Amino acid sequence: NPFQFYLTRVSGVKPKYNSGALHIKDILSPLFGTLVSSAQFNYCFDVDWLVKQYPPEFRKKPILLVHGDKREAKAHLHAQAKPYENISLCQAKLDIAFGTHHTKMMLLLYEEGLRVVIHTSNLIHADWHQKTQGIWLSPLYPRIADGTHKSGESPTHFKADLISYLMAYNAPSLKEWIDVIHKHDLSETNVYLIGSTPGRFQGSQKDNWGHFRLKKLLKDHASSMPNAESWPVVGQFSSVGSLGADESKWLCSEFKESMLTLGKESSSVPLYLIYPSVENVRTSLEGYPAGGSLPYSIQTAEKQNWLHSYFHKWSAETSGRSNAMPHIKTYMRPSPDFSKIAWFLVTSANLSKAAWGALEKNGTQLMIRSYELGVLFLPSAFGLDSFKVKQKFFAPMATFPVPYDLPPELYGSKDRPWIWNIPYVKAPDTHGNMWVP
Ligand SMILES: O=C(O)c1ccc(C(=O)O)c(C(=O)O)c1
Repeated sequence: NPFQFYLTRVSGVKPKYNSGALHIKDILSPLFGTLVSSAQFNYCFDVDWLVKQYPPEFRKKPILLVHGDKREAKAHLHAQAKPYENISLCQAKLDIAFGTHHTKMMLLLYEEGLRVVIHTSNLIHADWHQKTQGIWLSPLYPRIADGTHKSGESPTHFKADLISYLMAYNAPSLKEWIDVIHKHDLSETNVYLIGSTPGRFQGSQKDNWGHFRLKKLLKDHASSMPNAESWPVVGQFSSVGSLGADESKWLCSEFKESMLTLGKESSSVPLYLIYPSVENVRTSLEGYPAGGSLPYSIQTAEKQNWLHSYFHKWSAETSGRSNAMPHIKTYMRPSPDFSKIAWFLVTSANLSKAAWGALEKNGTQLMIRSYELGVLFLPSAFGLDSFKVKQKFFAPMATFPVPYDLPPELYGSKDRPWIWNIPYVKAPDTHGNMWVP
């Protein structure tokens, strides 16, 4: 696994499909480092559960929970953490309406160094039980000797970019973690950071975040190939926001335009969107309750039925996870026969303007509502022109482990996208139940 891209363990699949997977207890194990302190960035927390995932000998080390909760939600989280004297909270500012703190990241400070984990799972039991989730594990970063002056920077600029992401919170508890990062050597990092932070960005700052950040990296660090117009774009997500009355409002005009960038010079590129059908959810390991974590509302969906003609079923025989509903989000650029990919992104970002940004003020300002974070795998960062797609996820080794099946399979005429707040009472799920919200 030279890309250090992992799936979470899934209860109920055969051992061959969990052999190279990671549970949260594995990540926090003493085998990964001797914990001194940690920060848990996330959206939803079960604090009693979370502390039990740390090894007993590490359960009293300081923990910082970075969240976006307000009002009664914030009070509930404080009450959850109150019994644990070692747990501090950091409330991420959300000064733009309808924004969220979605970023999922662990900062793990050890006696031996520092590790960064960027992943897709909430800190609750159900997100690690029977879902398809993604994890990127950084190398163990050694500390820079006191008195030594070196950058500790990687060719992908990951150290400066992670510090920049953290500086946008303007938070004292995160300045402490910025100072920790400054003291470590991150030069071995071979991924690019793609973050979103709330704000309105113009000028140079426009390229710092969201889909303009992706565009800039693809312009600077990928190459266009002949017949590039035939290389599809694939997006794969667990929720969809309001994208507008037709595809030209945002999806195909600025989102797809950023995703199809390759190289510096200057559309019929196919766009495949992967999102679970009702049948995918009904026959899943969890049954209909998996749809609680696929929060596409009827109010949103009924305004954009044009979108569903882009939708393809969830299928993941390659990793034994066709019945483990996706909470991972991924985006990638495969070749016309899906045998190679020009790049791969794993991220918290769903298919929404809130997460990726939407242009404002006559195309001069990028407005983002939410916090998001992911990592981009580019062939150039590995001395390659493209990645070969791995045929079996858990089976050279410059081959990238794409976790679901290619080519994606279009919905059938009877399929419908999972919509969480309407009832399904025609056919029961794998546990014998209907869905009545
Ligand atoms: O659309 C929503 O309301 C929503 C809220 C929270 C999350 C999350 O897990 O952090 C997600 C998701 O990632 O699917 C979606």
